[PDB]
Amino acid sequence: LIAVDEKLDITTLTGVPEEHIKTRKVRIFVPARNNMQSGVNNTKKWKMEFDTRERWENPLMG
Amino acid sequence: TYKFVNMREPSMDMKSVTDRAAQTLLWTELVRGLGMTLSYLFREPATINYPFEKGPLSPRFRGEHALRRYPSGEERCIACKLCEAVCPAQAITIEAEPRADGSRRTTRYDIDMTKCIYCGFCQEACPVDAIVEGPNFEFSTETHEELLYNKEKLLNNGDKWEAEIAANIQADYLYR
Amino acid sequence: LHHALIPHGKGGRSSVSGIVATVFGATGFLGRYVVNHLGRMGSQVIVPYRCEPYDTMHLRPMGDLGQIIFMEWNGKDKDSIRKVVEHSNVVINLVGREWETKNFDFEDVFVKIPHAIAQVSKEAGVEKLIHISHLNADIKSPSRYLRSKAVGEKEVRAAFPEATIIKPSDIFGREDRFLNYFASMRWFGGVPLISLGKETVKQPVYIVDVSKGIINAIKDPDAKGKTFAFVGPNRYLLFDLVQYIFAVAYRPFLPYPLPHFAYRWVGRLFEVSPFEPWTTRDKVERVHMSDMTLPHLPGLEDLGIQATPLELKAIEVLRRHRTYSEMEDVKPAKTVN
Amino acid sequence: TSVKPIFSRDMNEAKRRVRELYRAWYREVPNTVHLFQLDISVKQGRDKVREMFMKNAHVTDPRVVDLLVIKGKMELEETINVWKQRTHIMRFFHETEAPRPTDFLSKFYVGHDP
Amino acid sequence: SRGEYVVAKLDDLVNWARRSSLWPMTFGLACCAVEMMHMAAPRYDMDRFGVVFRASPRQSDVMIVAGTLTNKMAPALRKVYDQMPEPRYVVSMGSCANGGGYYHYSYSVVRGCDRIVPVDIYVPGCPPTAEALLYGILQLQRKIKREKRLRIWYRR
Amino acid sequence: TRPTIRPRNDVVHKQLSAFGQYVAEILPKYVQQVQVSCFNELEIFIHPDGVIPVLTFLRDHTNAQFKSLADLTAVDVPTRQNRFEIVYNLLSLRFNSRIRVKTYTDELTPIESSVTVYKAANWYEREIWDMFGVFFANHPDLRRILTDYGFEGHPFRKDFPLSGYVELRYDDEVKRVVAEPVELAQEFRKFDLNSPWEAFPAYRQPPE
Amino acid sequence: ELVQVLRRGLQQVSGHGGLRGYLRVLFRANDVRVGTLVGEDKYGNKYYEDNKQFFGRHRWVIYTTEMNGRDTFWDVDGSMVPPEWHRWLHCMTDDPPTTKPPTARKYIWTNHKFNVSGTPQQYVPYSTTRKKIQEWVPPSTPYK
Amino acid sequence: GVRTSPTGEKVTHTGQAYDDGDYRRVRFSDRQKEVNENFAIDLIAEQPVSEVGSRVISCDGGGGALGHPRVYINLDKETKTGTCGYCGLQFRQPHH
Ligand SMILES: CCCCCCCCCCCCCCCCCC(=O)OC[C@H](COP(=O)([O-])OCC[N+](C)(C)C)OC(=O)CCCCCCCCCCCCCCCCC
Ligand SMILES: CCCCCCCCCCCCCCCCC[C@@H](O)O[C@H](CO[C@H](O)CCCCCCCCCCCCCCC)COP(=O)(O)OCC[N+](C)(C)C
Ligand SMILES: CCCCCCCC/C=C/CCCCCCCC(=O)OC[C@H](COP(=O)(O)OCCN)OC(=O)CCCCCCC/C=C/CCCCCCCC
Ligand SMILES: NC(=O)C1=CN([C@@H]2O[C@H](COP(=O)(O)OP(=O)(O)OC[C@H]3O[C@@H](n4cnc5c(N)ncnc54)[C@H](OP(=O)(O)O)[C@@H]3O)[C@@H](O)[C@H]2O)C=CC1
Ligand SMILES: *P(=O)(O)OCC(C)(C)[C@H](O)C(=O)NCCC(=O)NCCSC(=O)CCCCCCCCCCCCC
Ligand code: SF4
Ligand code: SF4
Ligand code: SF4
Ligand SMILES: [Zn+2]
Repeated sequence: LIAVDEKLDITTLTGVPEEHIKTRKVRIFVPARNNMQSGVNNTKKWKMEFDTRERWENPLMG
Repeated sequence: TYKFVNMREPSMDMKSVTDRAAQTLLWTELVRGLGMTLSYLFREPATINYPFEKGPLSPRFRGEHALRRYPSGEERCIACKLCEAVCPAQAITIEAEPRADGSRRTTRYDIDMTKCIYCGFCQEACPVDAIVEGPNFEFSTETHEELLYNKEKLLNNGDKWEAEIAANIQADYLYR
Repeated sequence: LHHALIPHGKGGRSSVSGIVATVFGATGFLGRYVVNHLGRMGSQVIVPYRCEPYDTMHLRPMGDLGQIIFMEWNGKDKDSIRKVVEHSNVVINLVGREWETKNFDFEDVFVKIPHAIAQVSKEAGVEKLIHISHLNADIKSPSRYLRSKAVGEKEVRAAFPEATIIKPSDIFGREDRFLNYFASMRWFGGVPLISLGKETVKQPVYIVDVSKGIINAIKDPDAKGKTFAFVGPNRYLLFDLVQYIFAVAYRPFLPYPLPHFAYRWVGRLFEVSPFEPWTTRDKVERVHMSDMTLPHLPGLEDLGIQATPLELKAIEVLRRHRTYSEMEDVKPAKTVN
Repeated sequence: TSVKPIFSRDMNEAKRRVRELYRAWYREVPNTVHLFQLDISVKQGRDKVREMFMKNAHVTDPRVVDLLVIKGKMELEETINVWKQRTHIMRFFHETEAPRPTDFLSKFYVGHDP
Repeated sequence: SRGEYVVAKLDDLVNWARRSSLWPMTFGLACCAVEMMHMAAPRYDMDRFGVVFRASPRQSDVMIVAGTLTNKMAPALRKVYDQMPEPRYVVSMGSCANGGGYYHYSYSVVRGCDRIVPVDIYVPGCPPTAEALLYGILQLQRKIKREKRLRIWYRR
Repeated sequence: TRPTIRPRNDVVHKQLSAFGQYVAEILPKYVQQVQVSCFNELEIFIHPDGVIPVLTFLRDHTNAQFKSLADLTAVDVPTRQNRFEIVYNLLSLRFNSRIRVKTYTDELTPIESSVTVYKAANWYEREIWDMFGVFFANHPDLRRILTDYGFEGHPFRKDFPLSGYVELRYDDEVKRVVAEPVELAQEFRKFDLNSPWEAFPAYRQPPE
Repeated sequence: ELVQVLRRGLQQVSGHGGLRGYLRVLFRANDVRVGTLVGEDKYGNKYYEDNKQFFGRHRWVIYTTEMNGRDTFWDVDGSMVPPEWHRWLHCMTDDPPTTKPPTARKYIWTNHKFNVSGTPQQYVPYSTTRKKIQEWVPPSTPYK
Repeated sequence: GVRTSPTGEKVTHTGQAYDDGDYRRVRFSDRQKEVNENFAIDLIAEQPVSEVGSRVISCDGGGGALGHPRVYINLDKETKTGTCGYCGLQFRQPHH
């Protein structure tokens, strides 16, 4: 049982590219209740999602 | 219950020993195999003369996709996107807007036939029986692009195969 | 720019580069590499072809779905030329031939066809025209090949003022006829050289470097109507270059001097082949002709491309010709530079 | 605070294992070049091994170092036994990827990516 | 022209042999390979068309990519395609070979064997019927019938 | 009778509960929890360091002859501190029964390999390592089994993208297959399908 | 007996209309069996039935020598049949189109088309939706 | 109602036609553009208007289970005709 005070960094082990590791801002939020419905069962767990990037149109089939 | 398949000790009497020795020296089982193969040679082959003869099919067969119309000529699809919701492979792309007369009709309806798995879920989920799997199965193409059907291609397929598709649906609509 | 010509994506296979390029003579060495680079960057490539469609199969994986379009064209048909350049904002001309056939000559393939392509492109609203020429292009050159290339360069410049004339010296690569031609002369006994090749200096350039320069010329706005000269970083004597080629190929190297008239007669002998000839008189003249030095014209360093020395990329081409692969070190050839 | 070790009780053993792995990789580069008929030189392979070792130089947790050296030993085992092809060895060398600029002006010109 | 007539007749003769005699190398990777066995079964009998049941890569002229092509498998497919001697044709059978099929968005699947090898014929289905594959083979045969190698060469 | 509702086997439920109490009493040092689901499945939650003793007991005990290792897998739950959940499914032919053993483990914590107890554990643990990153201490040969050679990342983790990071294609310039960053012609369409109304009141959690 | 088989072969020779017809059906269809004619479509295909054969060979089609604008004397496809005869030939029903005509619609194709891949009539995909965002057109009048 | 665009290209029923400066028209060179000649809107306009003597009328598209879900249309507002929106069929109550 060794002792260490590190901050549990698994960046080098996840395998994600450094670009997507260092240039990504995620949003930790509880999703808002959909106003079209009165149910509140989708607003109970926290969600982590990444920032939106570019989305263009395919030259073929659009 | 159970049974044994290879637990049977052969008899060691002189008659059986001589029979087994004759089987070893005189290739009895090999001659038997030759006789069976000769019988199969003299039997009639089971080959059909394609393409002049076609293998049997069923009204439930799933092949090339098609979009149908009403007897009045109006297309059956109402742009409900249950296609896109239920498609396992996400091979259907639908975009809709109100028509000039105010109808709820599609403006884009694309099926990627190279992504579709021909599972038949789209025609089960249609509330109006618009999208169907036609009986055609000989629509091979020489390029990848030609398998990216759009609304015009699907409507042309429906118009082309409407008679056979209607007959199949009439024959097999009571089981659904 | 058109709304559909605005670049998008991260410059990958599925992205839009905004470049619609009609590439003439794409079923060749440099055309193949250029089409590959355009497909990598995500452009819309139009490939006019005259040969069998089976010979265009290798160009299909280079582009995404619908990016590569194959259209049948005729060299002596301005109607087909217009049909294939009608919707492109870039036109690349790489049509060429080391020899002459019974229907096409050097003038036909280097003066007539390029002039028609340039003329139709100007009338079709094509924004950019890249035309490939030769570094040793001179009106009074000994070879009809270079004479016709110079005449065609002048005619194309006259027809399309805003043109980019690219003049590679001599391109070496996997499918080249420079290193493959030099390494395959072992069949004719010893290797024949004019004056043993000690008076000819060559500066070869990499196929990848040439293709990258062509791609950069399209994107760079300062090369609208210019003339470039793509040359390698080092200049080698012909004898030393052939010796290095044979050392890398691990083949027995025995050079012998051959008189100029005898070598021309030998080249004439090979021209009688109805198929592709091993060598021609014009090819012998070009091989034994020196490489012109044009410091005035800009080059790969001006376009942002660092030329690759022949020592690094020689092993790729010549590994095929090894017979035993032979896993022995080869000393670099000394350069005149 | 207190966790069980994997292979190294402290950083010294992890550094020793890193040095052993570096020696093993260094002694295998010419053999890898010869077997796979790579067009690169031995110096390029040594430099690439050095670069791969130097991109994890900021790791300070011994367990992460142990996992990294385990993965490196696995990759060396795949290379020695010629389980991989020339394809993967050249995949280590990003060769067909266009050089992405790292300056603000060029990033602004090309697109919306940060 | 007599030369034009002779080259046309020789092209017809050469294309007839290649069309009639096909020796395909079956790259059976997944469930699409079973339908190839059923095409070789007595009912359809691919042999009667001059299409041999199986052949080695050296003696093969057609490669039938039938199955899901993965990242761990693509180099082997490219290697065997390179080892095949020209003229060579490719028939991509099934959704997995054509595009991605059910596994289009997977991390370990090549989205179409056309990203690796030039495909001549695409056969749609999951799995394509044995009749569908036979129709694709006959379409490839009729495509070979339209080759004009000697006509192109004579007009060079 | 109720045709549309699955029958229940109280006898088997009681037998499984009794055996769970039995094993919990026998092994108090490692067994943390015992559960019996309503479809008659026994689950034993144990400490990660008691894997070898618990499996050896459940393999060699006279009343617990679970000679067959049915399956071995892991479940990734990011919200937990110990995200990885190693599950062992054991089959007893002598008593015609099945048992399930559960263990928790994070990224950096090794587990003792069960190749000594069960031989299928070799390939099962190789697959678990390849797909999640969980390390097994005493494995005869631990390496990637399913993923491509040189593959970076563990696909089955919940934080790994579905389409991955790289894709393969043939590049004519280098005359070989190359790996390039992934770029989809059509993006995968994420569908929000969860209804905003609670469906099962029996599983309702405290409001916190 | 062998004599009976030889007589049946000679009858098959005579059943196709002499020697030229027998050779034509032998070389362009690879089968010389004779069966009762069921009907003919508008393109020239002739559909025959012979229930004495085993299942899968009891119905067949002899294709026309010319369909649409393509010479199909040798190059015959399985997609050259109209949909109703296609259903009958593939045995999804026991009723020929002559006995059970398909329902007539004003939108159903009157002329059938085979697979047009590799031909100028091949299908080419395109986007069927309009442009999403309209750009701002600058004024045509100079400000100064 | 197949109409030809200024560039000589047929316009589909969705109002689709590539512009003059659009490079994407090159894909139709030496080939053809797939357009369905029958327009459903034109056909349904050609269809007549059924008149029934009731305030509420039920439409299932014809054929029973082979049509669309049955809907009920209120024929009260005499300004317009009640349109079944699945099949786009017009029903009206007699006035004169
Ligand atoms: C017992 C017998 C044993 C031998 C049996 C086999 C021999 C008999 C049958 C041979 C048939 C011909 C086959 C040739 C090969 C064709 C396919 C081929 O390889 O194509 C590739 C090439 C195509 O040429 P290419 O140059 O276009 O190739 C495309 C480019 N690459 C190489 C990248 C693919 O074919 C040839 O080059 C063949 C040309 C020569 C053959 C003769 C053609 C002309 C014949 C008429 C001449 C004029 C007659 C009138 C005047 C007479 C005056 C005297
Ligand atoms: C050991 C080496 C052998 C050398 C042999 C040399 C001799 C030449 C070989 C001649 C073989 C016979 C000729 C080819 C037989 C053609 C058979 C004919 O039926 O094919 C037709 C094809 O005809 C084509 O138009 C090409 C005709 C074949 C080539 C004939 C060339 C002229 C004769 C040879 C001349 C050689 C050049 C002479 C120059 C002076 C139609 O068949 P097909 O295509 O399957 O479509 C039907 C498909 N079905 C069966 C399913 C219905
Ligand atoms: C030309 C006419 C064609 C008509 C026949 C149609 C074709 C029939 C061919 C079918 C054969 C199939 C291929 C056979 C390949 C394998 C053959 C084979 O296995 O034979 C081996 C066989 C047994 O081997 P194993 O059992 O595997 O060894 C274990 C020993 N305890 O050994 C043999 O040598 C076979 C015997 C051959 C010789 C037989 C001689 C019989 C004894 C002769 C007695 C007469 C002596 C003469 C003196 C007379 C004194 C008056
Ligand atoms: N390669 C070199 O060493 C160097 C080349 N250059 C120049 O670069 C250009 C490209 O050279 P490269 O690719 O190596 O040569 P290739 O001979 O390999 O390619 C020539 C291309 O032009 C086409 N072509 C030839 N003749 C005609 C014709 N009559 N009508 C239509 N198309 C025709 C060929 O197509 P098809 O398949 O139909 O024959 C082929 O695609 C040429 O202009 C050459 O002079 C300059 C310096 C060095
Ligand atoms: P001294 O101890 O100061 O040494 C300096 C360093 C910085 C290394 C220290 O040891 C140090 O403190 N390092 C930080 C912790 C550490 O040791 N990190 C290293 C991680 S091990 C590692 O990453 C090895 C895996 C790399 C495998 C490379 C694969 C080879 C690729 C070859 C491709 C082409 C070959 C033909
Ligand atoms: S058959 Fe299945 S996979 Fe194909 S489009 Fe329909 S729902 Fe999608
Ligand atoms: S399920 Fe039917 S109505 Fe709905 S989108 Fe599909 S074809 Fe149209
Ligand atoms: S296309 Fe369908 S049947 Fe063929 S390999 Fe893929 S999943 Fe299997
Ligand atoms: Zn209705």
